Amino acid sequence: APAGLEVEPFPIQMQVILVGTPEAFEGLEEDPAFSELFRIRAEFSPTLP
Amino acid sequence: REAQEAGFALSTNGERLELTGPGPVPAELSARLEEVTLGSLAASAELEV
Amino acid sequence: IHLAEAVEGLLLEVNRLDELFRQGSFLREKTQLEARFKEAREQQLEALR
Amino acid sequence: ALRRLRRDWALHYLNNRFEPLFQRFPQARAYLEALRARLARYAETGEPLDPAQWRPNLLTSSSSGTPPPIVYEPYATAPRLFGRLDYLVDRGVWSTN
Amino acid sequence: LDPAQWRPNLLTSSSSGTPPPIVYEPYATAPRLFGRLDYLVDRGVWSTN
Repeated sequence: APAGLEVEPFPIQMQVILVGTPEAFEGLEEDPAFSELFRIRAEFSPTLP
Repeated sequence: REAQEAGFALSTNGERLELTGPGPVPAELSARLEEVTLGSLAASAELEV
Repeated sequence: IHLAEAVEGLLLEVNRLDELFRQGSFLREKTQLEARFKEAREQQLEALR
Repeated sequence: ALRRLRRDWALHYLNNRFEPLFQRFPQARAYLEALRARLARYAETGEPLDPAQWRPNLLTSSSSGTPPPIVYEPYATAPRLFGRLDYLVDRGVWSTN
Repeated sequence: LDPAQWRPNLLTSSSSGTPPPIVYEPYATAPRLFGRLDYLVDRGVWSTN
């Protein structure tokens, strides 16, 4: 940066939906901040009736 | 015409112009002179664009 | 988007500002101001002489 | 004194053009005035102006909520996640806007 | 006399004590906690004040 830019952080008004395998979420569910941020577990059943 | 109205001669040296006559020209005459100079500059710019 | 074209218009109003500086009244005021200042200048010069 | 006179004339002229902007956009009242503060500077000191540093950057496409703005990043990287801020090199001169 | 090198650098958030100065850092880092001293780059020249 020559002098940089004082860009105050962009507000986050969205809904963030994270999609992935259960194993990938076995290394991203330890954080208490995780269960505070995301608390809606939409588990896809690997089988259907 | 405004210059000879007061008995002053308008000397056209080029883009810049000068008034020759008895004593200093009135502030209104100098304002008109500068207005004409700036208008000529802006008119050249308008012509080229 | 409306902000975008409004900002573009304001940006191009620099020429409007220049034309405002080309107006007769503003130029008369500027010439009269430099008139008092130069007047003080030759007042000091006359005092010295 | 000439600088002050030019500043005064600039402020006198900019109010009538900025007030309709304030009426239609009271939320931009800061930036507009700030933008006017840039134009007021332009007249007073006689400084130049950069239109790339004083132009509203747009990020999100305007939507009515149907369909909802949906973006999925298969390759999540900070330049693509939160965006990025890019810089310009002009023969070694570092610039940004 | 450089104005930037001889100007006070106000840090304290002035308060009456009720409520007292309350500062909370969810994210703790040395620049955030202890402050920082920045520098300017002028075509490759490092400057400090």
